[PDB]
Amino acid sequence: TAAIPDEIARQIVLPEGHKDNVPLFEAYRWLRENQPLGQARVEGYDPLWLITKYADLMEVERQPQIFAAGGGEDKGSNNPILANQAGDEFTRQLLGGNLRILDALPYLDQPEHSVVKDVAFDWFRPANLKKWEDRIRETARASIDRLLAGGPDLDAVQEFAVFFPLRVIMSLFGVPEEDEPRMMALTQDFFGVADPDAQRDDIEALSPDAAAQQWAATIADFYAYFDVLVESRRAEPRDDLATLIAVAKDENGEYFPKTFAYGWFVAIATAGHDTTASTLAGCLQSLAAHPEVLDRVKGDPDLIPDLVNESLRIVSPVKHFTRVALQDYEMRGQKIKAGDRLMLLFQSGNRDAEVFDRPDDFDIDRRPNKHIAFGYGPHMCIGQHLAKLELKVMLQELLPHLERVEVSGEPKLIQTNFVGGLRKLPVHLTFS
Ligand code: HEM
Ligand SMILES: Cc1ccc(Cl)cc1
Repeated sequence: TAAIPDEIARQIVLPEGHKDNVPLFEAYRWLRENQPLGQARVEGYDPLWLITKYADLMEVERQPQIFAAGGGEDKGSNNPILANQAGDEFTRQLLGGNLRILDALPYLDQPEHSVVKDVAFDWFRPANLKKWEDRIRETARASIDRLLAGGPDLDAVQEFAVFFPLRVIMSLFGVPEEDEPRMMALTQDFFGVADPDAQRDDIEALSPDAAAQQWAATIADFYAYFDVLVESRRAEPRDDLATLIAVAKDENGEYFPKTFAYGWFVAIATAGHDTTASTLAGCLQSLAAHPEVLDRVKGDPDLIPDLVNESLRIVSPVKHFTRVALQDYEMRGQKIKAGDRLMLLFQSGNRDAEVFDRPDDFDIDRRPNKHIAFGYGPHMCIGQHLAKLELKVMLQELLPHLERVEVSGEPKLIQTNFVGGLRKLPVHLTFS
């Protein structure tokens, strides 16, 4: 019944707790082993049930009529992306009483979620992505040509991994190549709201609501950019993903409001590349630690999808979304009360020893690989098949050219409790 101990709670709730993976994963492990379903009561945050167990993540996510993302019929009464209390107060001041700062899928509950998701559901199915595989492969091969030309010593993140997924999504999306640097900068602002090295110059960095102010400022910049793109594609439809979203109409023949397009565009322009970049960089870091795995996958390229799956499980770059209980609910001997918030810890589910043998080991021979890096339930990642295709294609093209990865300097993570992973991985590569 007791609250989670304060230092374990702070490790997971506070963005600074995520600066180093070792203490963070040890806190997730302490909970799974000693307090798998407890309430974190961190000063400055709402109380949060920390959902650390794989089975519990599925139990919550498969019951959206009980555990809402956006607050159910009181739309925007829950923030699906954990802000501190001061930050939610800033957003309620800006929006006028609620937290629905994007019309993107994470903010929506059924049935609205279902209607909006159906705009793009088919586009993102694996069979409908096959038509992009050759373009993706040409993009990978161009990126690998630049890697070979630049020599063996680089930051495998900022000087390699970041560019391929960004170019892929901007090409599919229809954003011109010259706009990639702006999209990259706004993505760093968006996922860096609590990172000391990613602060915007136009917000008060030290204010209690700084992250929320940065989130809002970044969204306003994306809206200004995507307003021009929506109007452009409505006036002159093209055969690109921007057009599918920009021209989408509801069951009465009316365009969805423009902010629904903007919400798709924010999600695709941020999570659509950053997560894949993180997983690719994390894969390279794991091949440096486990050179026998690199040798084995160069020996059998059909192991590449297994390597992608184990990279996704280990890196798990999307750390959480929040839910709110719409009714009291008993789980694992605990009484969740109506109105209580939950934090879904996908990275912790991915280390649950009840599901994975030697869960901290990098083991590509987990078949099936039961990871939950894409979440579960109706909100399960829409982009998962595009991410798996891009990582497969890049590894098919890159690994033949790599004999060895060495980490030659200190890795750096984004300091975030939300969408994290490496921002720097200094390497020495041995090529062929
Ligand atoms: C390695 C790559 C990725 C990982 C690990 C990842 C992970 C996730 C996770 C854990 C969620 C939350 C699921 C839940 O609430 O149960 C999610 C949601 C989402 N992701 Fe992905 N993602 C990746 C790639 C992508 C890509 C490539 C796109 C788009 C092109 C994308 C778009 C989205 C969107 C729109 C949502 C919200 C879905 C909803 O709330 O219904 N993601 N992702
Ligand atoms: C993973 C993720 C999906 C959608 C948004 Cl808006 C942000 C992050």
